[PDB]
Amino acid sequence: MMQKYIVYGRRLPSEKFPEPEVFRMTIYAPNEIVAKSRFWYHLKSLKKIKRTHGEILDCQHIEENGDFVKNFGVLLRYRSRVGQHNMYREVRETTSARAMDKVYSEMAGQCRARYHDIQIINVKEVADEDVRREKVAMFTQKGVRFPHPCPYVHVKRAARTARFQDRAPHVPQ
RNA sequence: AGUUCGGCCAUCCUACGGCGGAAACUCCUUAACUCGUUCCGAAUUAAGAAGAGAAGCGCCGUCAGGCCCCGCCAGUACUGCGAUCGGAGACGUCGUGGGAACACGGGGUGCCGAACU
Repeated sequence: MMQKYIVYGRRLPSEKFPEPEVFRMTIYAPNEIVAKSRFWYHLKSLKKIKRTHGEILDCQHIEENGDFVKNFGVLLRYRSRVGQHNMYREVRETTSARAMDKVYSEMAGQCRARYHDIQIINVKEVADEDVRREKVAMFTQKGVRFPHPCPYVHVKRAARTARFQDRAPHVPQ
């Protein structure tokens, strides 16, 4: 469950730099405290400005719409147990904040990489004609059909309350 | 502009070329006296005033060596505190604080104080 934030920051004005340059970044985080932490994390590494020498001008939460389905491409770098690697991933979602949740869960389940081990380089929306991965592509077509992937779950779920039954229920398909 | 006496002790040092002296400082001339050199008036002591910018000295120059300031190196190397974070270990990572060095690039190259001329 992520949100998306726009954060503004600047180094405190000095005598030889009365009006320092301002920097803007886009952050996905579960709350604004984490958002500011990550902002300072990147500003220290890229611009040599620490939290102690700078100030945050504004952390504004932005809510998307979320009606149709879009294809998102995510470029990231993560550190494993043997160094660092780049990675491109494709996700299908209604919002960019919801796509980040899917990406993070997939990275946790498949690569064993946690939130603070990952750096999101860029997030963009991709057209149906320039999809790179086969799953998203096969779901972008028209008139796509398939049977229910796990109909046993409905029958299993109802047996938890009705412990003893007079016949074995069938699985409709 | 110069000399005597100083403060801080290279932005003031070292090498090599060049410019200058009216006054000043200096180099210079002599060995009766004074004092002097393991031997030597070289040094030093005493007594002078024919010469001189050739040195010392003051100033200028050098894609100069050195010395000094700023940047970059680099939020890198290293590190204080917290973590049932990863790993068989060796070691690494995250959060929260501090933060270099060499190298390289650009520029610079004595002021201050008291007395006399």
